[PDB]
Amino acid sequence: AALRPLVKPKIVKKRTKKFIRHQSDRYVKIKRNWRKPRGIDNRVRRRFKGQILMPNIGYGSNKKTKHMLPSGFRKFLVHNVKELEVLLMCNKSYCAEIAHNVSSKNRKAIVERAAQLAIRVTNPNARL
Amino acid sequence: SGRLWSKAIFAGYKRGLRNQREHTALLKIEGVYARDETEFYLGKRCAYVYKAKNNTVTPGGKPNKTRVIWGKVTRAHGNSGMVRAKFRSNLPAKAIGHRIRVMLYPSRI
Amino acid sequence: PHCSRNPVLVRGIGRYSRSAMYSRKAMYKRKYSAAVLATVTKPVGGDKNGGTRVVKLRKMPRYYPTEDVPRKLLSHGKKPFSQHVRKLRASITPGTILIILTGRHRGKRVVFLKQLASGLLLVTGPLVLNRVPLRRTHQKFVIATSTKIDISNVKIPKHLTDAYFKKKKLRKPRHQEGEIFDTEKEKYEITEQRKIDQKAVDSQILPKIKAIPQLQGYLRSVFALTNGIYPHKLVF
Amino acid sequence: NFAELKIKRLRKKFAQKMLRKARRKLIYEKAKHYHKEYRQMYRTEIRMARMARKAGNFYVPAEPKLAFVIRIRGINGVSPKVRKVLQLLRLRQIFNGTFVKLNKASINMLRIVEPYIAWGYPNLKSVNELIYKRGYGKINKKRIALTDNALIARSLGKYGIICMEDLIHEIYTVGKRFKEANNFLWPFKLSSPRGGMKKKTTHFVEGGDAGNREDQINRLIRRMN
Amino acid sequence: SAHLQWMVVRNCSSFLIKRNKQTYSTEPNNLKARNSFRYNGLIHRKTVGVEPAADGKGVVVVIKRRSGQRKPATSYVRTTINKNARATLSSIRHMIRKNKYRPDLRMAAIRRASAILRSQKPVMV
RNA sequence: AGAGUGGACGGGAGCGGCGGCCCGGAGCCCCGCGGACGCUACGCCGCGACGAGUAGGAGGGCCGCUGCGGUGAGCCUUGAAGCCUAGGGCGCGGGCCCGGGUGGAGC
RNA sequence: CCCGUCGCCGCGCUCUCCCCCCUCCCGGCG
Ligand SMILES: [Mg+2]
Ligand SMILES: [Mg+2]
Ligand SMILES: [Mg+2]
Ligand SMILES: [Mg+2]
Ligand SMILES: [Mg+2]
Ligand SMILES: [Mg+2]
Ligand SMILES: [Mg+2]
Ligand SMILES: [Mg+2]
Repeated sequence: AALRPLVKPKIVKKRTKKFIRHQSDRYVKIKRNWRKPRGIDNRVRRRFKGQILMPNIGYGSNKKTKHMLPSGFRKFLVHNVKELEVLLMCNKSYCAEIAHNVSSKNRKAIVERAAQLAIRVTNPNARL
Repeated sequence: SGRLWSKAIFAGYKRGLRNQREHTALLKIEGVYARDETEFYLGKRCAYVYKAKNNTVTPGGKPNKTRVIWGKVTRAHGNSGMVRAKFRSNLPAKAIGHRIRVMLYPSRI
Repeated sequence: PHCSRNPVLVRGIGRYSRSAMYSRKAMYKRKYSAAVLATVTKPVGGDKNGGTRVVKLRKMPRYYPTEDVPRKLLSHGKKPFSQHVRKLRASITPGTILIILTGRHRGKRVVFLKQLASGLLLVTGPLVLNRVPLRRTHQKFVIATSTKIDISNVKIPKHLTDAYFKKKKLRKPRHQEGEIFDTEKEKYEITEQRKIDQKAVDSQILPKIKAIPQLQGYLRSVFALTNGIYPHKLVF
Repeated sequence: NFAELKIKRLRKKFAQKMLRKARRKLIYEKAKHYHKEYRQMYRTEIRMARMARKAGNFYVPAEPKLAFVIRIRGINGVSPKVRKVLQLLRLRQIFNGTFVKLNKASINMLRIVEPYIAWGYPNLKSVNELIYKRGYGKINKKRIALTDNALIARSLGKYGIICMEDLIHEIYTVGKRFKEANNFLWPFKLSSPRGGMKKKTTHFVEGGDAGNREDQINRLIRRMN
Repeated sequence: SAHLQWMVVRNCSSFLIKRNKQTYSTEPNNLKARNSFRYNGLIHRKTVGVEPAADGKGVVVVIKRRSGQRKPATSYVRTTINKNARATLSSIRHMIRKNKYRPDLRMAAIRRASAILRSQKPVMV
């Protein structure tokens, strides 16, 4: 029913959880997004057992499946019909996503042009 | 009509003293208390069967509340029965001490 | 077109050496020194249209996809399943009594006929004993016991193959949308050829089963585990 | 041009095929010769000892020229002299064996790094298992699996070493090009000893592993490769 | 010069679109619409591009003339083709290959023409 | 059709192999008109070894903030910024995109 | 040219002629 990608390998993620910041559960003033703990006694920086893990490059994902959505495609942000015309070749490897600022009539036009141009659209129903 | 599976017990996870590895399970099968008796069970399928709230689809039947985590016995763990098994998802820790079925599937006898 | 002239003793290794095989093939005398269509022409269909039309076959694609896939590499193993070597465990010889473990006929005791050409075992319960017809069953999912029925000189019909046993489909002819339902074909019909094949093979197996004592009661019964016996100690 | 050109390239392909057949026959015969040499050496040693027993004397065989050494302790808390000797032996990791040629200089530096290595005298089966299973060569500073006599010949053919059998023969019968063959060989990365060690940190003659077990290194090599 | 002009517009151009990990170009004679030296529609002595026609039927193939290289009014010759699919693919293939007019964009022009044709043909329900 | 681990011709002077009444001596492709992807060279691909880290140093950042020159025939009262989110995702990460709500003029 | 069942390595058969042993649409079948 939908538009299939060219190939669809099994995407393997080394880690699905996020890397939360140390003591961000203990405070509200500490936001969840990651800061590297510098601090002379700090036990997650020292990598003690059973602690918060720190991100490193060994968690990096396979470059064949990097940035790939859970249905075989890679996203491209589109604002209008000309930017859809640039996506004609990719087709089986790149899908479009209409930006959040595009109004109702213009995204109607974009979804119609993508339908006749066989480009996959991630958010086709956004003002209806 | 009749049981057709051997009864084992989830004894715990594979572990040292202060580190546990939840991808391997330790199983105590009833009746076997040496390695050269564990040799029979060495590739058999095994199942943790349990019930929950919602209904799940049953192969060849109508939906009910039973759920199964499948696995298989991989090798022996130490001198007195006690095999170690590998399940598709790691077993929940509320299953420790409970019943696990060893299913006589793929057969070599 | 001769036979192999070099019998194997361990696979990959012939028994006779290179010079011995030269001598056995007698290559000392038979040394040898030296030595569509794509287009057709259909007729004219004139007049004033003269010249027979040269027409090619397998024309160019009228469409090319916007990106293609590169072809694989070559792997040299990897034969399809129809060409695999079918192996059988040594304890299952024709006439052995097996125990079906997994199907709707869980824990049942049947006899073993020929093994089919796809590795699957053709068994029958003598259907008037335990309601098991001629079926296929997997070698990994039977347990082989040690009781025998000598089934030499039992006529097996040649039309008893995997194509004979392969499932049948009817859904769906010519219809794309479904709101009405097809309430037929869920009743799997036992065909008359299946019934008469069952009648023939049971009529030539069952008097041999009535010969040995207690075997028909044994085959009527089912296999089970109780509070005592453990399968690693059971002798089958 | 499209006929003389194609018959020329066909002649070239034929000549290359014939050269390949010649080199294959050569390496076959060489291996047969080494099989003769090995069995001759084995029976010769047995005959010598048996002759001395018949005469009533003693036969002292030649103390061996080849040793297999294995670094068996880790890299934490090592003396600088021990460190330098181990990296001159090319033992930079744990369970990291190699072949050494035994003389006074080599024996004294083994005596320096005694409590860090287990070493001994390998037999022909151990040299076969080591070069065939865990055989890697050093080809312009890379570690390449020995899958090809072409690889061996392109690195060591200037010494007459053109096959894995030539390599094994040099290493076992320590030739004049043993240094080049042993340096071509990347240091063997063995697995952990299957079955254990019974004590890592003491000498073999007092119940441990370190030092010179003489021919029990073959037992260790079977368990370890 | 093509190499000099590419070293100029390689990262600074009004046709360049850098968004999430991808790079595209929007100049009007760019098969495959990518930022590349091969598929650049402005810097080469010879360029071939294909577009949909003015009316919604057919494909216009525009090739760059040799002579008027500094006069952009006359520098492009475009022809509309409103045949069927196999003949339009055969005609643009014959054009590129038999003219020997930059014969490495041949298959890219083929893919683009087939995509434009399939989009032009009416949609089924 | 690009083809060279030596190719040149050209008299020079003889063979092996195809054409006999013993005399020989070019095929410039085609029944077809055709033949995937690639090479932002600051790109792409291959192989081998390696990966602790305070103080500190250096590199990369299509991480983030505000304003300026350009550029997007960019976005926006058919709803911008901001804010909320048991919604869908990406990225090792810094962070980001989309959906829903709220909001009411810019981004 | 519908679509590289290919390299190296290990083999088997044919472009020679004889045999002999189970067979076979077998042709009539005892
Ligand atoms: Mg993530
Ligand atoms: Mg917080
Ligand atoms: Mg400290
Ligand atoms: Mg220590
Ligand atoms: Mg062990
Ligand atoms: Mg110590
Ligand atoms: Mg580091
Ligand atoms: Mg909003």
